[PDB]
Amino acid sequence: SNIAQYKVIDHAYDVVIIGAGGAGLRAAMGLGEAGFKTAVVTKMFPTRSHTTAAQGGINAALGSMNPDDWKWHFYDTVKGSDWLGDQNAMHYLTRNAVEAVTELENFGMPFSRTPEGKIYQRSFGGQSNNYGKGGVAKRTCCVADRTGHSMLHTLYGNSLRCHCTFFIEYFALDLLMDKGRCVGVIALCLEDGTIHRFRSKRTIVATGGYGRAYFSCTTAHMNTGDGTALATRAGIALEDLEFIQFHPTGIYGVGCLITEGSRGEGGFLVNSEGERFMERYAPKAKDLASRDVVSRAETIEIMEGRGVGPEKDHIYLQLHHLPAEQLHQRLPGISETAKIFAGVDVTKEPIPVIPTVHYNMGGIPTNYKAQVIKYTKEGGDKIVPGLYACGECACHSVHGANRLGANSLLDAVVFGRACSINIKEELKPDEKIPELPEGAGEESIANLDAVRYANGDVPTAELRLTMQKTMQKHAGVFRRGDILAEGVKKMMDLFKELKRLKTTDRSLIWNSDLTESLELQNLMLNATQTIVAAENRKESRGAHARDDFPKREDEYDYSKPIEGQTKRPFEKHWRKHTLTKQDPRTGHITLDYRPVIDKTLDPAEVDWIPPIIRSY
Amino acid sequence: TSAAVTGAAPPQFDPIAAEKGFKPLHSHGTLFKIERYFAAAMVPLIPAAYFIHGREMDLCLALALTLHVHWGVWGVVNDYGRPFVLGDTLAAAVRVGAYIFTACLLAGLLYFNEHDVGLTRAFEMVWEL
Amino acid sequence: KRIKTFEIYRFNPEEPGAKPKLQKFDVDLDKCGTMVLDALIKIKNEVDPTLTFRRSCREGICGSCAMNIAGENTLACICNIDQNTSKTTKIYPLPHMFVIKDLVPDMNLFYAQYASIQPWLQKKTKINLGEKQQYQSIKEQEKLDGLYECILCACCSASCPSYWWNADKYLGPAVLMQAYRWIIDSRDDSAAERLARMQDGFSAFKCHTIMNCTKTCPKHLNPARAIGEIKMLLTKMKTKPAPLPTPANF
Amino acid sequence: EKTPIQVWGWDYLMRQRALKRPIAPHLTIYKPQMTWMVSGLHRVTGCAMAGTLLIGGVGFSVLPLDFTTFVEFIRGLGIPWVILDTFKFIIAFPIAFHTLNGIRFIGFDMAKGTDIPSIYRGAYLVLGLAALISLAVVVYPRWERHKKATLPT
Ligand SMILES: Cc1cc2nc3c(=O)[nH]c(=O)nc-3n(C[C@H](O)[C@H](O)[C@H](O)COP(=O)(O)OP(=O)(O)OC[C@H]3O[C@@H](n4cnc5c(N)ncnc54)[C@H](O)[C@@H]3O)c2cc1C
Ligand code: HEM
Ligand SMILES: COC1=C(OC)C(=O)C(CC=C(C)C)=C(C)C1=O
Ligand code: SF4
Ligand code: F3S
Ligand code: FES
Repeated sequence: SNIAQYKVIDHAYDVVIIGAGGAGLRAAMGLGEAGFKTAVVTKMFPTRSHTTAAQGGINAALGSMNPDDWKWHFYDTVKGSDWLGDQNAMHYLTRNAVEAVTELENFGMPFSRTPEGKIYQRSFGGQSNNYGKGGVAKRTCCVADRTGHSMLHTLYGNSLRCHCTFFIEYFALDLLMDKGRCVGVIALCLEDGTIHRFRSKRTIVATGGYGRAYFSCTTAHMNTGDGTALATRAGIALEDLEFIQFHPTGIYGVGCLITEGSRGEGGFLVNSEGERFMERYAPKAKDLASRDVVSRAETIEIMEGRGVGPEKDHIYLQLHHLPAEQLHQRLPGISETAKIFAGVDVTKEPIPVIPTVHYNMGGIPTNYKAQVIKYTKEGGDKIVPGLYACGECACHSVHGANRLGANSLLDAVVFGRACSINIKEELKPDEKIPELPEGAGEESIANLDAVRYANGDVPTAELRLTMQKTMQKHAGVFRRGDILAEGVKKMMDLFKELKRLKTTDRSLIWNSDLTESLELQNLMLNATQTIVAAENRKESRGAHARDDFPKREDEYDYSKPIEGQTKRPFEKHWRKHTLTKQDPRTGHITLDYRPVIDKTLDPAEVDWIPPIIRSY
Repeated sequence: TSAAVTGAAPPQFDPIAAEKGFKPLHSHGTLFKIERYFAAAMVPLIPAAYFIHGREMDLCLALALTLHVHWGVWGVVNDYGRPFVLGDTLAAAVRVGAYIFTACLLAGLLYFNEHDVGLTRAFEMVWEL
Repeated sequence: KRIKTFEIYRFNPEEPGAKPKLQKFDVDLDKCGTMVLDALIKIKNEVDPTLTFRRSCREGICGSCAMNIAGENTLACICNIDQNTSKTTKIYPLPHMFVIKDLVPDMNLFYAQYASIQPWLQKKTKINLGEKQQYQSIKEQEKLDGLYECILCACCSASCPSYWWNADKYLGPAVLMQAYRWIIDSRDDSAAERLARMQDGFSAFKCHTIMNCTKTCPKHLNPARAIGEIKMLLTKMKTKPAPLPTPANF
Repeated sequence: EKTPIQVWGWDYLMRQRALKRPIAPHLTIYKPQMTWMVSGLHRVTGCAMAGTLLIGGVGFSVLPLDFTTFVEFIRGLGIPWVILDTFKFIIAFPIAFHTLNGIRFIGFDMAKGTDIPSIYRGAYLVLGLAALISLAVVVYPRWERHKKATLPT
């Protein structure tokens, strides 16, 4: 607090949700209508959240288009996760998917419909019937080309009837910790420069992803990883951050998502020599393979000179063979985006595309009840009292090493809701709102002030741009031990340059220079932890593909028959969660590794799925 | 430092609270319907008064323009003469002034019909120039 | 070099006796993306980090970057720079909004008014939440096209002079169309009560068919029509049809 | 008697006046377009006529002057016929316009022709018919007066 003066305002809520995308708003609803005094803190108006950009759909085995079983969806999720996913959590996800989505419709979400008047469903990458044996599933429930927008506007409007109290354009700075427990959140109010401390029994982190740590992504400028930075700063280790989804078809020059629904509706990829090359890379599932696989194929075609256009450095998504009636009813959003950003009529021409950073299966680790955890070799999983987390900022981990399309809006709602279910069940009127420690939040303001007045010789925008470029180069689709190790050098230096930071706008009111400089502090933590974990992982699993360790390394070799082998010990196989523990001041990162949870919630309801060679 | 003061919820319209103590403002729209039908009715009236002239038209123009301009000026008053810009008493005053306008408009029209050439003839004479 | 010039409204509340200003910025059009938002980000990042504005998406879906560009209310993120370098392009905040700073306007009456319409599904006979899908035909849900797409950016409401004069009493085009959106939804039972909330002479009836809302809407939607439709409904010249009946199998 | 949202709306305005925040410019910066210009024109004309009937009906009532002396006065000025027929065209246009455009607006009130090409077509139609009908109703008696002045019998 040392140079300037700061007006600190204190609040007292039962629970405090950081974020108002799908996940955050859903928690807010359940808690609101369960009588709790609920504060929603969000750094933008909730409709602006990234959930709103979501296009393709939300998964649930409704069986609107053909028969379906939630178990076939559970299967597909697990195989998608390349056996890094936690099966308790993937179970809870898919068990609940039909209730969660129907709730949405019942809330008023205007799903596209079938002639029978049921929710329309399209096909999407990585999904099947009959536990992998059957054909391409139709589980992906849509509102055309803008499923996320509907879902978010519905969840926002419905939040308006459950007496939550919104603190909008409030930038979260730190969790308020008190001897291992979270007692609330401290934030800056953009409108009037005030600093706000919220005292709360519970705190939910629902801040979204850190896609903006890369040079090119489909994410919003607001995807800065503040939430996972909040946890770092609170002394919590993050999980599986090296697992970064490259969605296959972002727009080439610009980064804008084109939905996997394009392919689900019958679109396909094409290379310079006119080939639907995904027949070679995935004979069964073709252009609807898992996202990690499909982006790789694409990336190889470039490297091997089948890339398309002037620089032969991207490829073509072809829809023009599909009828305009279908292109209009099923993909209006992208039809227009295609025109605006690439000058493309999708009924006549194909869209230039290239894999692009898009999701973060990584995040704050939690049990299946969405409660944040710490982990030691000797004590196991210890919950962090008071603290839940959900959505993309979380790692439950329902996605493991590759997230399956339309499982995210899903996960956000299901575990958003889980958060409120799990708190009504356990938090009881007995327990009263915790008092704040003396000095609580003082370190956060000090950082703010220090950044606000930052003297140095590197402006916040330059340092960011070089972070984003370093990262694009070293931690991309295909990684390698050296390139990674050089990458980590350049990244821990950029972390060093952080002390030579320049800001300029010295105001407290709507100072976005300041917040974007906090966002770079927040992004760097994420980025450094992402790359060191990536550098250390000498295997290939899901999105994370090592050229110099091209094999997936499980406790067995699941290509051979199981019986007859001896189980490899924990320290030589990589079927295990990465944990990054970072000192915010120094930047020093250390690693531990936490075992995957293979058992389901209930064997009598569903059997777990032992690992196998992953192929589409 | 964090030696601070207890804060309050920001200003937020709770629309379920609002639904406890509100009975719908009696409707408008009935009045909006007649406003507009009336304007439609005035469509033939204007071509008629190009052809047929005299004292009995002068009365129909007079009633129909008065009553139409009444509603017309009530709208413009409620746009540019607002409490926020004028203060509350001055705004009620220009509101009242809209009633003065209608009443004086009629009295002036009636007078002109009744002690001068009247509307239709008045037009003829400027046109004859 | 092709150097383009922008006149950008400034306002810094924290400076005392502070008044709004225009500020001119030159931008090398080949060092910069093709959209106005790119120029704003360039300028912030290189020339002037005190330059302040909202944004989030990059694809015209969030609605954060709404502002006035070359006189029209639009989205900076999908609004092409006019490369005629001789002309300067003016950039003001959304019209007739109170401003916090630079291009960032106070948006809370707009939001408040959004809450005013109860934008959520209301069912007169209460239904168990997860249990089943409500029936709705294609042609019924197709009534929601042109409507559910609204990104709540406020370009239309800040173009409507009626709204300019009576924001406190006239709900405006953005909110009215979302009022209409929950009115013509077959699954919604409370049609008449939604109308009852805006019966008076100001809420919907202050729309003077100026038609700026439909002209300026960056998602090519048509609030003016939804307002007419409310006017027809509200004067009893039409009624909402009834839900098409749910087949007994379903 | 206001709705709850209108009460809240009013407290917002005071809150914003109390915060001494500027109002983002509007009229003076918004691009003129054939949408609001014509609403402009419809309101100007509607008022300019309402006003004329007040200044006239009360003017000639309250004053000693009568309308007949006022007509002779201006004839006594010896104005060219063209400028007189222009003053006449100018009196006609607001009646033709506001009348025509007023049915267009009642269309709009009934959710008719609200799409952009329609909006823009009906604008020209209304604007152009008015210019037509006014020029018709002024040039017609003057052409058929110059006939009477030289028409054989
Ligand atoms: C273009 C695109 C399309 C997608 N399409 C799909 C799809 O079709 N199907 C699917 O399943 N998934 C999709 N995804 C993934 C999915 O949409 C997201 O992962 C999901 O919406 C995340 O929701 P969330 O609530 O966790 O966070 P978000 O929706 O990102 O919102 C995060 C919230 O946290 C708040 N916040 C962040 N930092 C702070 C801070 N410091 N202080 C206060 N508040 C803060 C933000 O203001 C915001 O409200 C898509 C992603 C993208 C980019
Ligand atoms: C002859 C046919 C006419 C029709 C069909 C007609 C129709 C209408 C309509 C529909 C409106 C409402 C428009 C709005 O709300 O902005 C209106 C407004 C108005 N009319 Fe007329 N009108 C006619 C003639 C006249 C005449 C002769 C006058 C003469 C004074 C007049 C004065 C007005 C005024 C002052 C308004 C209010 C304008 C506003 O609020 O912007 N009208 N008219
Ligand atoms: C009739 O519609 C219009 C207004 O009222 C709603 C205006 O106030 C304005 C601007 C303000 C004045 C005082 C003409 C214009 C331009 C307009 O077209
Ligand atoms: S209607 Fe068009 S303009 Fe008005 S809000 Fe919705 S999107 Fe923005
Ligand atoms: S601009 Fe305004 S007055 Fe009517 S149709 Fe559009 S709302
Ligand atoms: S950045 Fe969201 S619409 Fe412009």
